[PDB]
Amino acid sequence: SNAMPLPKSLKYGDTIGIYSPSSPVTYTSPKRFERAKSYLLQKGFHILEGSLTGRYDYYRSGSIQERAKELNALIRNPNVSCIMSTIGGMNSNSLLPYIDYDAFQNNPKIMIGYSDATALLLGIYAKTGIPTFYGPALVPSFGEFEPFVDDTYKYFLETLLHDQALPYNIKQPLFWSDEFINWEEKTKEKELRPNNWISVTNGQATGRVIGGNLNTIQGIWGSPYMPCIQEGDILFIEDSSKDAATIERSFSFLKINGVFDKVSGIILGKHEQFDDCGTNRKPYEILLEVLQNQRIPLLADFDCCHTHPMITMPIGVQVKMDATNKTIHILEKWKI
Amino acid sequence: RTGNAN
Ligand SMILES: *P(=O)(O)OC[C@H]1O[C@@H](n2cnc3c(N)ncnc32)[C@H](O)[C@@H]1O
Repeated sequence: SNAMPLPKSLKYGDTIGIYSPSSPVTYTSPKRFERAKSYLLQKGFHILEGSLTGRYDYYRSGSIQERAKELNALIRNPNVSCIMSTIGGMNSNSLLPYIDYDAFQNNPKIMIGYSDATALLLGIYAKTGIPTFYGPALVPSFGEFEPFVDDTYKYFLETLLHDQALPYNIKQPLFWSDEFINWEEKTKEKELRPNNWISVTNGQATGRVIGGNLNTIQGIWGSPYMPCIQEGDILFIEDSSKDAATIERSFSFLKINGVFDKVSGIILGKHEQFDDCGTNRKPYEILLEVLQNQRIPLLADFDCCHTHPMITMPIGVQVKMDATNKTIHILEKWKI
Repeated sequence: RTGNAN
């Protein structure tokens, strides 16, 4: 395709602005927050704390208007190169009518986070056409103890800072964990589980990748902030810390919306701490029941979700997915 | 967590 507007690559010493569009994690998990900031500061970045850092409004950081103001102040700040959520929650979608999309279009930046921040990552892409990034949120991702935080950091640098020739191969992490330990304080080493991706349904697909957190997508679906899924797109979806009933609802939501009639392939993230409700079924097995007799190439257990470590994934750019050989390549520039 | 958060 034609060259398009893109954000500048991250550079050492750049300022990362952090904001809390939903849960007040900088108040409720202060140790992991302080550790995450120090991790990135020690690497040589600067952190600009958004205006709701340290504030507390129970389930949220502040009112809808306060949270929009926090994010817009970073969007409008020409000294900020990367805007990163501290954590998700449920309520990022409340901000969407109030975000300064024109200011973002005037001065594009790296927009990164995951889970509930999907509402904003997809909303910005929908309104501006600028690719956004499914990737680290400050406290869950960079507050992680060694060793996994170093793998997450490596992928973050490789995708956002290093120059990359195209096609850009996304390598499989060698080890993973989803253990529900070591949140504020470390009590033992997480298991270094040997890692694999899964070839659920063979084949290849090339298309624009669209998606993120599927639970969160249901809170923006149908609105101006949800990019239209187009014939040939690759669907990227993940859920984390849910159960079989919840993800069957979300998979059937996609099915009855015709999404599976359009997409050329599906990338499914790992499912942290999945509750199979006694069925012993895997998330991809429930998805495949929803798919019925429709064959779609499908690569599962992709490391772009709440499990550690986390890949940084551009959204809104052409990708090739090979479910038979379990490869993912990015085919279009996502940064200058 | 007791929550339904993402
Ligand atoms: P959302 O963006 O809220 O959560 C994303 C992942 O962060 C981890 N997480 C959030 N909050 C906690 C607490 N309080 N304890 C342990 N882990 C937490 C999970 O990995 C979430 O899926």
